[PDB]
Amino acid sequence: SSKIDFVLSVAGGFVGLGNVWRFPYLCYKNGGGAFLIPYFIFLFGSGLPVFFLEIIIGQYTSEGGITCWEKICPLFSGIGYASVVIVSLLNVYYIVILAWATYYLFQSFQKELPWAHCNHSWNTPHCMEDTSSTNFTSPVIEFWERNVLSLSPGIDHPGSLKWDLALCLLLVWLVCFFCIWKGVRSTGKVVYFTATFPFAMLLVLLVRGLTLPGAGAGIKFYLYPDITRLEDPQVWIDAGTQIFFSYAICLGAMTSLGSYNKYKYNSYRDCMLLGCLNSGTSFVSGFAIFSILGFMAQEQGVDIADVAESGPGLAFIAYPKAVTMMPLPTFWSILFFIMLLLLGLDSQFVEVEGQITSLVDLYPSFRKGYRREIFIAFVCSISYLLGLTMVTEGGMYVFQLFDYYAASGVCLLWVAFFECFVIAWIYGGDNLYDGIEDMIGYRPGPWMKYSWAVITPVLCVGCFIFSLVKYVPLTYNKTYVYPNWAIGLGWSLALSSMLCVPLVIVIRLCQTEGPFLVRVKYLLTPREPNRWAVEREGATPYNS
Ligand SMILES: [Cl-]
Repeated sequence: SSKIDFVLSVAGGFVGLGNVWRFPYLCYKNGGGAFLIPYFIFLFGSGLPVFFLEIIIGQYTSEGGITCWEKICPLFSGIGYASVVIVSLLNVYYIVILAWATYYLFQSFQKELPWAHCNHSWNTPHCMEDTSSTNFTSPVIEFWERNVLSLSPGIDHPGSLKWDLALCLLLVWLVCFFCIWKGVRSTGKVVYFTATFPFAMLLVLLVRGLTLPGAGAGIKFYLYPDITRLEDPQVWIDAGTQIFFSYAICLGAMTSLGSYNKYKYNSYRDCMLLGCLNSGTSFVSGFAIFSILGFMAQEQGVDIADVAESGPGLAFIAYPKAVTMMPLPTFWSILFFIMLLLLGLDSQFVEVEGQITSLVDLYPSFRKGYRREIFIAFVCSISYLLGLTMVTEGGMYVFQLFDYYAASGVCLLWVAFFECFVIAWIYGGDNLYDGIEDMIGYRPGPWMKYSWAVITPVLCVGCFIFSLVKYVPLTYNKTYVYPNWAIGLGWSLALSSMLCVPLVIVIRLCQTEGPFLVRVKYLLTPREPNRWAVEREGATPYNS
């Protein structure tokens, strides 16, 4: 009950599901240390500024993800809607990951781990024990492929959903619905098991990562950046996506959190601490993952680049292999699975609660008694239906598609650039300065102004231009080539969320009555000073 423990408990859970799952696979795909530089560049130039901006928006507007924009600038309020849609797409695969962990939980209660040996039913005759095996013939990899997912030849015929994954996803969705319906009262102490538990586990891995034989090669590879991959543009796209995924920005959840936060909240310290802790956690996770990969390369003899899958699910391949080497593998495996499940459940709770809060703030009584609860189910079950498409036999391809196009890609970058352009240019930097000064009692420095006005919008524009101009066909584990129609489907899924901005703009422009300048300025000016509209904003707000 000390001051330090209190100020630590005040700060929410810095650990995230993307830090333990998405960041390792992204770092392994991007080459290791070559990915660290763009990640740090985006965290310093764009991550923390956008995080602070969204926290300030939430704390000042005291509204959801959409109503805040209506209060700030109705013309671009459609942006908020798009964000909500993205959230849904996120869940479409996010909760699915939890089901996987759930299955591993039921596999963690045996004396002998299933991924330890090859002498099993689901393992193919090509399975070779570590005591060598190829990328697709390792015991843990064979287990993860042909016992949890049960991959298909391709996305042309996904087949029927697996009953095990279906039951796991159903149970997890029931837990998620009951946590909101009955309510969770153990939050005040849940940090004691959600905040301290992951980091310590990483320590148990880190001390083990340096202890694993043959891990020096993976560590030396991780500490060697490659300039040829830096010249390539996909690393920058992956870094910009991972920054937004880790900081949870561009999803409107941080806006709802700031709205729920008190008015006299010093957001600068929170933003700085969260950024530093996320950077440190990502560095430690990458170090441990590459140590594990070096150990696996030494044990199997294959090249470090060809050790495991260069795609989603790298955690379920890397962590059990390291736990098997640890003494008493059952205990550490159960601890890691419980920690991962709790982190993912907390992230899903936050995202779903933010989305429901935004949709209930936009449409009234769509939050009156039972009306607030039933709608929740109307979301969850529907998502569960989409979750079915991900729990199919060849559902990993649809999972990769939704991860690359639906909830990531050009969509998040476009939405973030538009938010920054509306706040800095349309709304005004001086207005935001005065708002922050009235809120927290201090005026931010010129660095935040230059980042919100020039650095972040131009950086996002360049990133999205590099993404659109130079595009590579999506592949799965560098072995399966997605069909031509799959690329079009992914682009259509991305454009469905991207086009939400101009459509609402045109709708509001046609909705407002009056001259053209009046029609535009009634949507540009906030709803609060809606007495008479200055048809031409002077050069003073724009240049300054
Ligand atoms: Cl990250």
